[PDB]
Amino acid sequence: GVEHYTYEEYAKHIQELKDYAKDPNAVKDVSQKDLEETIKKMEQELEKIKTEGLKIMKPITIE
Amino acid sequence: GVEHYTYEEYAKHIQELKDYAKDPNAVKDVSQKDLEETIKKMEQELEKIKTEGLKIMKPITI
Repeated sequence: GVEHYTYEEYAKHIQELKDYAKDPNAVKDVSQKDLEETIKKMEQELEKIKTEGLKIMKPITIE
Repeated sequence: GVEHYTYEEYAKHIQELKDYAKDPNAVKDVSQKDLEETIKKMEQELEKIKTEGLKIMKPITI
């Protein structure tokens, strides 16, 4: 199986990204509007995990 | 911070995962078959970086 997020894990990931976007010293390779748009898209995907069983591939770490 | 992978960076990340899968005595909560299936899905996403401009966000850090 492809490693994928749980609703709880993805909700936490989204909150970490929301908190980071508000850090005055946040480093981003996209505009503030693009990041807010991406967070909106992730919130729609989060609800699809609950309502459609959407499998959002989870990153794998090597350590 | 918020950064997206380049094709080269993601290709390197996939190779580092392939190298990891070769020492089964790994320290992760992923089975060998789930790791192989996950790497297959990542190879499809790698091609989308080149053919569709897919933006894959890197883990958020420092």
